[PDB]
Amino acid sequence: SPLPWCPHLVAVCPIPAAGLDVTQPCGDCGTIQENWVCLSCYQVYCGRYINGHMLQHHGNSGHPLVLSYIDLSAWCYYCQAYVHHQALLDVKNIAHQNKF
Ligand SMILES: Cn1c(=O)c(CCC(=O)O)nc2ccccc21
Ligand SMILES: [Zn+2]
Ligand SMILES: [Zn+2]
Ligand SMILES: [Zn+2]
Repeated sequence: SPLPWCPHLVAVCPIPAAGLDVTQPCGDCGTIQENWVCLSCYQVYCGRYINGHMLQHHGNSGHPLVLSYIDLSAWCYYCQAYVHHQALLDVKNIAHQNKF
């Protein structure tokens, strides 16, 4: 199971009214693969197995929690774990509707 809570959920920000585009490419390298969206600032960057731009974004912003456009899991870089909570249901659901 993911963690049912983490102390960084307070940094999850409201979903843009434009919604989410789960096919949006990495904002740095343009890859279509393994992208995540930041749940603070809603920038999209690639995963560790591509070019690691979301990890870079975490390092230079401190933003904690990111949502996968592959499986709609949410990862906290500080807690080094997946997290699921009601504060994440709306954003997951918007991504699920856009994806599927
Ligand atoms: C298991 N795991 C993850 O799922 C993620 C997702 C986010 C990313 O790819 O940037 N990052 C990790 C970063 C270090 C260690 C483990 C990690
Ligand atoms: Zn990238
Ligand atoms: Zn961010
Ligand atoms: Zn956390």
